Amino acid sequence: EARDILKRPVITEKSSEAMAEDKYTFDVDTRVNKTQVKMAVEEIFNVKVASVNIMNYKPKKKRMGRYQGYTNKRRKAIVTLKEGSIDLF
Amino acid sequence: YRKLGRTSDQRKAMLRDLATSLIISERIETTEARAKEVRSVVEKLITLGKKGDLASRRNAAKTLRNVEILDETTQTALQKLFGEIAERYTERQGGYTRILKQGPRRGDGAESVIIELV
Amino acid sequence: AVPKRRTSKTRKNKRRTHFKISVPGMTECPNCGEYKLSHRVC
Amino acid sequence: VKRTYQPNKRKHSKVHGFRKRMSTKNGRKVLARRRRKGRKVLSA
RNA sequence: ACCGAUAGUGAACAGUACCGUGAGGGAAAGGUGAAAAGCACCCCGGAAGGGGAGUGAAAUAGAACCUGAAACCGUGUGCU
RNA sequence: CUACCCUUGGUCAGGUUGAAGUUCAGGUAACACUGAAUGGAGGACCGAACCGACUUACGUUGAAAAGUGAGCGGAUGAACU
RNA sequence: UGAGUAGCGAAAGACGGGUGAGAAUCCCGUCCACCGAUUGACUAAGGUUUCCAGAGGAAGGCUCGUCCGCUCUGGGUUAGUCGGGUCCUAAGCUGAGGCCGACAGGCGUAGGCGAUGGAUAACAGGUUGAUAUUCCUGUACCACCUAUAUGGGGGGACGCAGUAGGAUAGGCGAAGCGUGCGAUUGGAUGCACGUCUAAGCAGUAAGGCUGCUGAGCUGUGAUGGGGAGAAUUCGAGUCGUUGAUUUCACACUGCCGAGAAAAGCCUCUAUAGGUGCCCGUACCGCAAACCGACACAGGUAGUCAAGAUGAGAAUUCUAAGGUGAGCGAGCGAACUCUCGUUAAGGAACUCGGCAAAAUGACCCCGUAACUUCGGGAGAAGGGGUGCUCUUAGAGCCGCAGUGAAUAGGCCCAAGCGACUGUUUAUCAAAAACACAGGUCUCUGCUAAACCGUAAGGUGAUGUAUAGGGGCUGACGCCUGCCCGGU
Ligand SMILES: [K+]
Ligand SMILES: [K+]
Ligand SMILES: [K+]
Ligand SMILES: [K+]
Ligand SMILES: [K+]
Ligand SMILES: [Mg+2]
Ligand SMILES: [Mg+2]
Ligand SMILES: [Mg+2]
Ligand SMILES: [Mg+2]
Ligand SMILES: [Mg+2]
Ligand SMILES: [Mg+2]
Ligand SMILES: [Mg+2]
Ligand SMILES: [Mg+2]
Ligand SMILES: [Mg+2]
Ligand SMILES: [Mg+2]
Ligand SMILES: [Mg+2]
Ligand SMILES: [Mg+2]
Ligand SMILES: [Mg+2]
Ligand SMILES: [Mg+2]
Ligand SMILES: [Mg+2]
Ligand SMILES: [Mg+2]
Ligand SMILES: [Mg+2]
Ligand SMILES: [Mg+2]
Ligand SMILES: [Mg+2]
Ligand SMILES: [Mg+2]
Ligand SMILES: [Mg+2]
Ligand SMILES: [Mg+2]
Ligand SMILES: [Mg+2]
Ligand SMILES: [Mg+2]
Ligand SMILES: [Mg+2]
Ligand SMILES: [Mg+2]
Ligand SMILES: [Mg+2]
Ligand SMILES: [Mg+2]
Ligand SMILES: [Mg+2]
Ligand SMILES: [Mg+2]
Ligand SMILES: [Mg+2]
Ligand SMILES: [Mg+2]
Ligand SMILES: [Mg+2]
Ligand SMILES: [Mg+2]
Ligand SMILES: [Mg+2]
Ligand SMILES: [Mg+2]
Ligand SMILES: [Mg+2]
Ligand SMILES: [Mg+2]
Ligand SMILES: [Mg+2]
Ligand SMILES: [Mg+2]
Ligand SMILES: [Mg+2]
Ligand SMILES: [Mg+2]
Ligand SMILES: [Mg+2]
Ligand SMILES: [Mg+2]
Ligand SMILES: [Mg+2]
Ligand SMILES: [Zn+2]
Repeated sequence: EARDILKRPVITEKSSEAMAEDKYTFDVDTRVNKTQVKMAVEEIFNVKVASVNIMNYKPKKKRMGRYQGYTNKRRKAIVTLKEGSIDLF
Repeated sequence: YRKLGRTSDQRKAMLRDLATSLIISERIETTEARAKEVRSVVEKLITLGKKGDLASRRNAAKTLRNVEILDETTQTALQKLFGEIAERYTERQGGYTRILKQGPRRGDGAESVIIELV
Repeated sequence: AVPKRRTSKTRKNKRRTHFKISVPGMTECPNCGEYKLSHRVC
Repeated sequence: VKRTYQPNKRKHSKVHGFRKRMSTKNGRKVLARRRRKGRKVLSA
């Protein structure tokens, strides 16, 4: 279940500053809670989690040509480790 | 005298601003009618500077704006007028400015001119 | 207040007889070999 | 001037929403009519 | 011995867009070419757009692309 | 939207007037009665916010399918929200 | 076609510098101007990516555009404590059984849902292009976990007005300290700013109530932070005055119209370690992003509330902060509109003094008929305001002294309506409606009346000093004749 909870890492300027501060940003399944996120990270990466922050992103308006629709809604989790680190390369 | 499309107070403020700008920069670009009024305002200020007494200085301060001018020295517009400009025009009897037409502006067709100290 | 009849092409063009612009007043500039408005500076 | 439409999320959903339509026989008739016409939107 | 894009379904590309608090109302919009061979390259231009050169049977078939009527808008002038 | 209502909230710069009571003083056989102070009532008064819309000017292919400028009515109440 | 015509949607801009193919219109700067009980700041609804960065200029922008709430690409919203849910109930909605009804369905008991109300644990500082009581730093608190050590009662719990106080916030002044600055215009050696720091935790405490409560203060929190400042280190937190619209607190007094519920809560039958979910969080927000077809002079709930002047949140100029309004340049004709002035006269204008003018603040004199004894009344009509000096006088100046702005015109008489109030959203605000008061009439309670087919309801958790209906319309004096007809 844990590898379903964690979808992908998020790579941005703000996420990179977070990684400099030992915070790792993941896109997670939109149904899971932050406790599940913490358990999944601990299990997958064999690290210790200090805290997990979470937020939702609404669908964003997007178009190509005459077709206007929306992107997928997102759930973003920021995981603060107390022990260890995660190698994304 | 011209009205320049402004009320009395607006016109007076704009003429003071233009005269002080001309004193600071020695050459400005504006509209023809504005320059044709600014020439009289600026020449009377220069006359006051050539007089150079305390009363003439205070009368000039009635009209000039309070703009600092920065060899790292610093002086006010009134100081420049009663110093450098007056000394340069000690021997000339009027006609301290000249207007040079340049042609219409793109945005509104206004006749642009350059008015400069001679 | 409103036109009683439509304006014919003939009448419209007759009215527009004087609706035109004029070539500007221009003179040759000696040094640069170009043109400018008379009594204006480059 | 104060106009007639003063939007209100709660009022809109409570008066014109799916559950309000479901709650009455005539509301279900509305939903059936819109499904028959092929509407993309059935309710508020 | 039905229609042929104002016809025929409202809809040849839509119960969409849009309108309405809502029930509900409800469009417009088809066609390059046989084949994309959809204009390498040069020139003016910031671009847009053009002129060449090329492709093509044909480019006033260059995509707002078959045919291209009329209203309407221009340029030239034989008579007045 | 609007009319009325239900439940639950909120708002009203400042001036002015001075009801009932009370107390003290006169006064009585006992009450009535009177003056001063105190007191702070009122769909009270003047007037901002706010709520209106009386007059007038402007606007009348509007800035606006009912508005704007200047005055104007109410403004602790059957108030406004 | 009208026609290069009307319009381009309230207003102050100017110049220098830059960018660029192109600049009145973009960026930077200086000066100027406008708002400032707000054109400032913060919540809510509503909108829903409009937010940020880089790039772009076809179309949108009432001009232009190098710019944008527009286009392209990539980003941005972090919570045990904030608001909501895992708590409570109001109106209302719904409703197991049940009652009623051609059908469909209507009603309703227990119960349930349902904030606009009740309960409930976190503060200060720092930081980004875009989030922050959410991230970070420091210091806390709450619930639960692990280890060492059910009935009763109370309460919650409530209106409106007014008054006297305590405290604090805030304002002002002296400069006590601190930081700067110290002036080429005649003169002086003075000019301008700063003067703080939370929750929590201990001690205490003006008051209030009949021991319980209680604003606030002190210390700690804090060799931390923030600071007018000097070149990463160093830097002041003091005296007086005024004083709330905040809080003690609906505490106290008074009044009639007599002012939720339920749960949480109360009462009677320590330390240590660890855990703490979901939803919202971007941005606009009295608006260019909401409702008005618009980048529309309209509408849109609450909060914060500086100085001078003043009774004031009025007036005028300013502070904090924000803004110069998405067409301009000339000219200075008629005419239109909005403003200012005007000889002599002064309503001769006109349906009508319509409009305008005049009055206007504060202080002191003074004030009629009539009256329901309250009023009328700010009746009317008159005086005084500047500045300096002495302690009410003496002086000084102007045409003028509330020298600006803001601030009742008044009187006499008549109709109607007693009065405050209400009305034809959008041509009528009135003499119309209402009204307190009067009278008539119905109604003995499963009342009459009203809604509904009914059940069920309103009347009313009322009971003839009550409820419904008709007419009249304060108050004073009064309200005559006719019962043949309806
Ligand atoms: K209410
Ligand atoms: K919202
Ligand atoms: K002219
Ligand atoms: K009766
Ligand atoms: K009879
Ligand atoms: Mg969250
Ligand atoms: Mg002129
Ligand atoms: Mg003026
Ligand atoms: Mg055809
Ligand atoms: Mg068809
Ligand atoms: Mg052809
Ligand atoms: Mg063709
Ligand atoms: Mg207020
Ligand atoms: Mg009153
Ligand atoms: Mg009033
Ligand atoms: Mg009305
Ligand atoms: Mg008005
Ligand atoms: Mg009155
Ligand atoms: Mg035309
Ligand atoms: Mg013309
Ligand atoms: Mg014409
Ligand atoms: Mg004209
Ligand atoms: Mg015009
Ligand atoms: Mg404009
Ligand atoms: Mg504002
Ligand atoms: Mg932006
Ligand atoms: Mg344009
Ligand atoms: Mg964009
Ligand atoms: Mg029911
Ligand atoms: Mg922000
Ligand atoms: Mg925000
Ligand atoms: Mg919109
Ligand atoms: Mg607007
Ligand atoms: Mg508005
Ligand atoms: Mg309002
Ligand atoms: Mg004001
Ligand atoms: Mg605009
Ligand atoms: Mg006169
Ligand atoms: Mg006269
Ligand atoms: Mg007279
Ligand atoms: Mg007459
Ligand atoms: Mg006459
Ligand atoms: Mg009048
Ligand atoms: Mg006054
Ligand atoms: Mg009346
Ligand atoms: Mg009235
Ligand atoms: Mg009307
Ligand atoms: Mg009217
Ligand atoms: Mg009557
Ligand atoms: Mg009889
Ligand atoms: Zn030349």
